[PDB]
Amino acid sequence: VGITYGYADADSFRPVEQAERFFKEKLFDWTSDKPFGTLYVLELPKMRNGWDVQVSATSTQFNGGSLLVAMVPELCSLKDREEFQLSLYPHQFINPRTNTTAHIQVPYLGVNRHDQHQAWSLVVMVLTPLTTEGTVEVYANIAPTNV
Amino acid sequence: VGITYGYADADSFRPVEQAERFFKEKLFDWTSDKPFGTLYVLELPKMRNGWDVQVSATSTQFNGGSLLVAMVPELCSLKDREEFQLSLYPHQFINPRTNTTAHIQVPYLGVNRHDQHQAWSLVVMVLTPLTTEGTVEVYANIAPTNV
Amino acid sequence: ENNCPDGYSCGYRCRSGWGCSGDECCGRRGGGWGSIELIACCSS
Amino acid sequence: ENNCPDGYSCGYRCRSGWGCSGDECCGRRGGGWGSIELIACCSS
Amino acid sequence: KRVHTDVAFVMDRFTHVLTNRTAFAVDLMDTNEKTLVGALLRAATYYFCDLEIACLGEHERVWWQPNGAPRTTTLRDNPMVFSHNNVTRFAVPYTAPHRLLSTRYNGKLPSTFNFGYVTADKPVDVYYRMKRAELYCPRPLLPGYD
Amino acid sequence: KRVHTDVAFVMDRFTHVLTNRTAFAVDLMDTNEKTLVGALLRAATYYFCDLEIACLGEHERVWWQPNGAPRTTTLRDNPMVFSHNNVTRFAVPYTAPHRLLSTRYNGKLPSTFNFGYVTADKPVDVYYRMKRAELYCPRPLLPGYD
Amino acid sequence: GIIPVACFDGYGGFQNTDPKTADPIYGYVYNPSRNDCHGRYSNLLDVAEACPTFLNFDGKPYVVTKNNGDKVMTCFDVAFTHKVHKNTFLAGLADYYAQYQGSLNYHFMYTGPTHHKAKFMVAYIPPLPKTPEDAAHCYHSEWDTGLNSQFTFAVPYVSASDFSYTHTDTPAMATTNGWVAVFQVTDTHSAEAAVVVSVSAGPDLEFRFPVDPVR
Amino acid sequence: GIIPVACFDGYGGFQNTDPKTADPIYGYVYNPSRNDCHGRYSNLLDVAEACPTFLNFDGKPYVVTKNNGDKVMTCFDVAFTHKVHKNTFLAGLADYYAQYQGSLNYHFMYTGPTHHKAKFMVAYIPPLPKTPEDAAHCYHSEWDTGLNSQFTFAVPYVSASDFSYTHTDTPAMATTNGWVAVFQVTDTHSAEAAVVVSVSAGPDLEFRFPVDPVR
Repeated sequence: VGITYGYADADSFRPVEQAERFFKEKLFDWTSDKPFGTLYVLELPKMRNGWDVQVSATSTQFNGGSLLVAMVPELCSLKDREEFQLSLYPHQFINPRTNTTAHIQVPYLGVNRHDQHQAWSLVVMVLTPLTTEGTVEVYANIAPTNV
Repeated sequence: VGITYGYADADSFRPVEQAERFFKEKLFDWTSDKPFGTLYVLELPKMRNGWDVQVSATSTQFNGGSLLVAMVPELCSLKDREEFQLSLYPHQFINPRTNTTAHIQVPYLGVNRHDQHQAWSLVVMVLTPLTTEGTVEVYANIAPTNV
Repeated sequence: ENNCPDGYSCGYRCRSGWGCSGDECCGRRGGGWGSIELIACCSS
Repeated sequence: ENNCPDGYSCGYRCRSGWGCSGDECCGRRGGGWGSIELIACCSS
Repeated sequence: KRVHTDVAFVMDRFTHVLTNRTAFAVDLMDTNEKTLVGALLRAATYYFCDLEIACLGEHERVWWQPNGAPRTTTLRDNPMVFSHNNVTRFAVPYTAPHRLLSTRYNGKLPSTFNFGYVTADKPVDVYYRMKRAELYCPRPLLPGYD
Repeated sequence: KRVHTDVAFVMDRFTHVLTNRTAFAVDLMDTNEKTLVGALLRAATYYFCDLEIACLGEHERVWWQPNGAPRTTTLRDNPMVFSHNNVTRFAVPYTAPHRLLSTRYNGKLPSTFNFGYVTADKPVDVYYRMKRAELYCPRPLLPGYD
Repeated sequence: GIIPVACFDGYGGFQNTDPKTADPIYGYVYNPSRNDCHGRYSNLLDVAEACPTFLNFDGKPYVVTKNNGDKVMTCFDVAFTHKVHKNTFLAGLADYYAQYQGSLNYHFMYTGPTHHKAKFMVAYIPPLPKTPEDAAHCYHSEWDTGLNSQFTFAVPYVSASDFSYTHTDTPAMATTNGWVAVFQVTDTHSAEAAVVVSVSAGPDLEFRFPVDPVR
Repeated sequence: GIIPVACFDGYGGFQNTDPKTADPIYGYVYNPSRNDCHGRYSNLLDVAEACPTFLNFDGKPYVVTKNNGDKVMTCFDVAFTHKVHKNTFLAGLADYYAQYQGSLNYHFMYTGPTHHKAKFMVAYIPPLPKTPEDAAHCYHSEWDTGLNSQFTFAVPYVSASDFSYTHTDTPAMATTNGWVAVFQVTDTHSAEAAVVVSVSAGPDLEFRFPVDPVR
């Protein structure tokens, strides 16, 4: 639980940016009928800017499951066995019993210093099917930083 | 006469291990009917451990002979003329008039640092036929060290 | 003793948007490659 | 004079299992290749 | 200390990329996706290197044009290397206009992601070598064979 | 001071090991048991060296795979050396997982006791050279000829 | 005034891994800089240590608790060629290297309801009995899902040889690499849960001898 | 800007004993260590000096005392090609070397009953009479089997040339290498005994010019 800064600079954290705009959107209905690997990919944007996404879910003490929320840079496609290595990307876990809310911030990334071109894609995967003992909804809050 | 430390380290003797278990077994009846070259090979064991064997014989002042007791590492086979160079290995001589008892200690030896594989084999050769003026028996005491 | 949750260590400079006077945050490497996670400030 | 039997010389550190206070034993290079033989302690 | 997993060590190898070609772009994605160099290159989003091109085969000379130069059938006074013992090895600088090259692109890769163009007198077999290779943003890597 | 009977001096020689083979393991027990290098090696229980391989014959190039690599009919981008004047000399580093190799084994020697695998374009004559040999636990040595 | 040399036979052929450099064409190029770029990694295994990747339990990364009395949720080898590790980044990285040595870290995450607390023990069985009492004399560790729903289980390297072979063929061999297994000590199971398992390279793991598999 | 050279004719051929090294393939390998290993020998003759090996007296290493009056037990040459030395480590090591020079140490061990004490003299007869009186003017020594049943008889190098030939053909030549013989001074023989004889290289022995025997 906390705030994840993907591809962070080691020197910059030795002992600035901020979110300018805001947005909200529902992604999918988290239900037990979706097994592992139920990907939901959202390209960003839906100016040399870094993104800041706060994916949240509505879960109670009787809800169980796990979502993997990551930001893949230039996700053209995902192969059959590639999902298992998604943790290679700036990612977080949403668990109803641990944090039930994700927050990832990534810098500008590209071949050039100015972008047009979906550089980043927010990917949400259902790592484990939803378990209960009454529906769970996922809402994504996306805000550009340092435009 | 004494205790032989085969393949000893020169630095270690410049100015630890000990026997954990114990065992005894009769090997053969030392008799005059066996000429030179009557080999008796005993594989060890019959864990990264060094061995400590005390081969002894029952000889009196009227008994004469000689046994070559050695520990050949990885003795697959012994050729026809290979017996004469058996002294190239950690060995001791059993003479009824000199010591009538052998004691050899060897360290762990192998390609790897952990063993399964008969790394060491106790070989007893009748260097000279037994002479008298009433039977001689050979008993081997084997004890692993630093298991 | 350091006042950080389990698995969190100090010595990480707080990034903009945390309001920590000492500029020491309970940093934690994880979440990908090169990712650094901050959860709160560090108090000594 | 050194108190060792014939062919035995001091200057060999006693290995474990002899209980020599001076840590000097009547060593004797023999018995194979690299073999070192100890028979007793060394007294001066 | 681990040495054989260093990127600058692994990528510093001549990999066979294409066989029996006379004129070709020097797109580093021409490498086989199952070889060591190609697989570890495709496991990164971005990269940068100075290349070495080796042409093996019966050929007299090889012309190389930097990235952005116009494509023409006949090359005159362009960088030209004569073959010695039917081998032509030469180091190509990073001529792309971009700061870094990318294996993937969420737009097929545009034509600007190459190290130039190469023409040969006769068809040759080509080997690529990444000198001082730098990789960025690691991507999933999967076992090529089972 | 004795020099010509030093282990690091005697074993530092090219010994003919096998003739007219295109693909062969680099086991050091292929040496002739009567040669100087092949007989003193068998007079040791264990050893360690950085082998040098020389191939003589009409071959374009030769390959070499490190110990443990899978055996395949075709080799792509594996360590490859082209022949110069019909000679291919290349230094093979010690590759076996074990700390020391052994001439004997009380358990035939298992396949892990080799310096790799070598495949040639055409059959060649092979010579082994033990660089920085280190023998252990000397074994009986007998006159090869009377 | 001429240096006498001698062109030796054997050297001079085109080696694909030679240390020698070539002659540049445009020798006076100066690319600006790449210092302030993000995500650079100069070592492959450094990526594998900080990026745990999930396991393949019959197409899924999690393990379902069983109501029947067996006390063994999973029993998988520690071999990179095993089908369990098939999808991991380490196995993908191990396919291109002949040999390896070092330790592995296995990460376990519990994704069940917060009300249900379960206690799990992870046992390593060096090269085999499948009981906690026999695993007591072996390497083992126990973690309760009431303090941290995240457990790391370092697997020591106990292979006989100094280095092991990345490529091998052992389906369920008793001496494969140590048979990591997960035991649930609580027989009072309430309902179905899940345990996500992922593996990351240890701080001392080291691959060697890069190999191109042409199998 | 080009260094002028000249490829000489005669050099550059493949020599099987050339000092030059080759170009490594994997030049960044580092094998851990072999310092704490046992039994390493860096010199072959050092092994031969510390490891005496028995002689071949018609298939046996010992000598049977004769009741008849001859005062001679054995009379063997000091040649490595002689059938007596055939089974020794020195002869096996001498087969691969063209020349040698130095001294030999002959070890004699008495393996009879403790009650029976006998006195033996060992004589070296340089290149020949077989009597102790004639051996008095020659090199000889005497040891009694009542103090130490282990005798060392150093054989000096008295060959005409600085180095001798390891390979030769002299069955019982009067000038082979010195005709080491063993004499028993006590004619009061009691019963049958044995004398184990072995040879080890002297501290000054030195082989040279390694060769491959293809005889």
